[PDB]
Amino acid sequence: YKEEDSTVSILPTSLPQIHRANMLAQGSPAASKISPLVTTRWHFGIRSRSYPLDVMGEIYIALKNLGAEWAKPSLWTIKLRWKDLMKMVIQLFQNNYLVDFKFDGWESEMSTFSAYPFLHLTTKLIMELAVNS
Amino acid sequence: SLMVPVEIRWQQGGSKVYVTGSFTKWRKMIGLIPDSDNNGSFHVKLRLLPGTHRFRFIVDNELRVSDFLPTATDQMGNFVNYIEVRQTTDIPAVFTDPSVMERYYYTLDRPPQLPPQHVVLNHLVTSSIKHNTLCVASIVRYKQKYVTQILYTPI
Amino acid sequence: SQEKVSIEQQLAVESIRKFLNSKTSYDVLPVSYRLIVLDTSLLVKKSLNVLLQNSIVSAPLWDSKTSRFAGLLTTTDFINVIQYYFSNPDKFELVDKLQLDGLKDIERALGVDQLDTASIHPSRPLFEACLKMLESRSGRIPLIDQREIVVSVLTQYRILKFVALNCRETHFLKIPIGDLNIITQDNMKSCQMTTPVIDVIQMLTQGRVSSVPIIDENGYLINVYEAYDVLGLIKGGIYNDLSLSVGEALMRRSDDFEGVYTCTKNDKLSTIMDNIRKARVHRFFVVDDVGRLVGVLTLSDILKYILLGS
Repeated sequence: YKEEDSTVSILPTSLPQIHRANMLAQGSPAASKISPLVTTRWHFGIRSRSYPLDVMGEIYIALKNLGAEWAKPSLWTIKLRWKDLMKMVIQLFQNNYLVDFKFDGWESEMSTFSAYPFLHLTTKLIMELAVNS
Repeated sequence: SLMVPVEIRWQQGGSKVYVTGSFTKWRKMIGLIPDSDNNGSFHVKLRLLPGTHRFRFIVDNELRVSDFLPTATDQMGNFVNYIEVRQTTDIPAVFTDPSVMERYYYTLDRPPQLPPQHVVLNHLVTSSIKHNTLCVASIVRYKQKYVTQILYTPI
Repeated sequence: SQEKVSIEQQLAVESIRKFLNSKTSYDVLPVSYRLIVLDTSLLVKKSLNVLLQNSIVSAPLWDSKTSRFAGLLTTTDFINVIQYYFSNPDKFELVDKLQLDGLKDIERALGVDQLDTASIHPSRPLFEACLKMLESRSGRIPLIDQREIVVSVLTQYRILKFVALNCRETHFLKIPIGDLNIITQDNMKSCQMTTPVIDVIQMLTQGRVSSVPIIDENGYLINVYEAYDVLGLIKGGIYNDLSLSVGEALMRRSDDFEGVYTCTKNDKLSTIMDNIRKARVHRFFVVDDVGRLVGVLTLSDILKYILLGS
């Protein structure tokens, strides 16, 4: 604590405990029952400790049903187009695996302008997976 | 040992100029030498580590932030200068038909490595579904600064 | 000498103005920060969780049906809800299942609907951002760049905290605050500890103010009920505590609450700015010599003084 000719300060009767104490000393039935109020882990893409085929499959499954479309492969990379058409790219990584979702443009920075749209469709795609499994 | 050469400059007056910032823990200045040619300007060559470095100048004992340099606030609110230092609808059967899958495992028991991975993101960052709601986010760039956009959506 | 202090203050002030006219909101943002946006479909009581959970008091809303910024979720939003269910009981389900989309519905319904959602581009000068905020009593403005996108939300507090931390000229604002006609006086509702919370909450709405001081029979300032206290009052769906007295309600306040700040007519903006830098202050209740409520000094009042003068 340090302050000179100042006259700015914290009103002592507003400190939680003190006011709590005074409320109790006044003896209000409700007061004795009232308690003070009390109170992430970001991860890259999506993790899954299951076979990379059953993962890759459910992704395509969930997709087709959401209206999305993908390119002809020949792999663990999906180059999709969703809908202007939004481009997106899915990658599988290595057991234990991670699925990466990356925004990739539009058709029919710009990335920045398409921050929510992207996150929205990726949200829908996750919930679709969830229900399936 | 791979620190990239960066040059910091000052052009707004003074006789004695110094720099300090994150790359010094803000506890030690590095002097800036006068511009052999241009007068009123100083500079200095340092080899910072890759990434973002925050800094300010000490011009004749006064603390200053260059107006001709990118500026930003700290978490607290400390105004500073900074510089970023750099380096078909048909599901393929192999994922559906079990017959084509058992053939996979046959040739297999007879995906790529997740690369170590700011300037290298615009992907998807997810978190553990806490309540009836889902937490999703993506790192976006706006001019020379970065925003982590987090979207909260009800399942 | 007064006049020497006056000249030192007017200079210091013009300087701060020259600062705010030269930098953009963009210039003042961190090199890397985070924005929390909430889907319009999200459940209002559920959005109350996310706010407290991430220790934030507002968040921009995004309408997925229209792929657009839907406005700012703040505290007034929740207060409206409280007055609704209060004057319309037996409609709990309409409140318990209410979404952010329906928020505008209730507001524009029973009760005056604040249909205004300011915004400004990130490249406009910071001084211009403070002016737009000086309208919206929210004292916060979202930086929007079209296609639309929210770069960040700017608060009066972050600004005042930026000046006090980076503008030495704050040390030179020694004119006693009473000499600066900035203190808000008459027309400020107050209440007593025994006063029912809904009536206080009601006062919050009406007078369109963020906090209501609590005094005693005489006029001694005992504590204060802030619109903010409303969130914790209904954490994950509450209506019980809606029958308590302010006094009892205030007991839900967290053990980490910093407390109410006061000062006097003789305090200086130098000192005030000093305290804004050291803590999350949002107002200074002006008490007299013995501690009787005289007025209030808002961040708005202060910000308004620094830009347009007394």
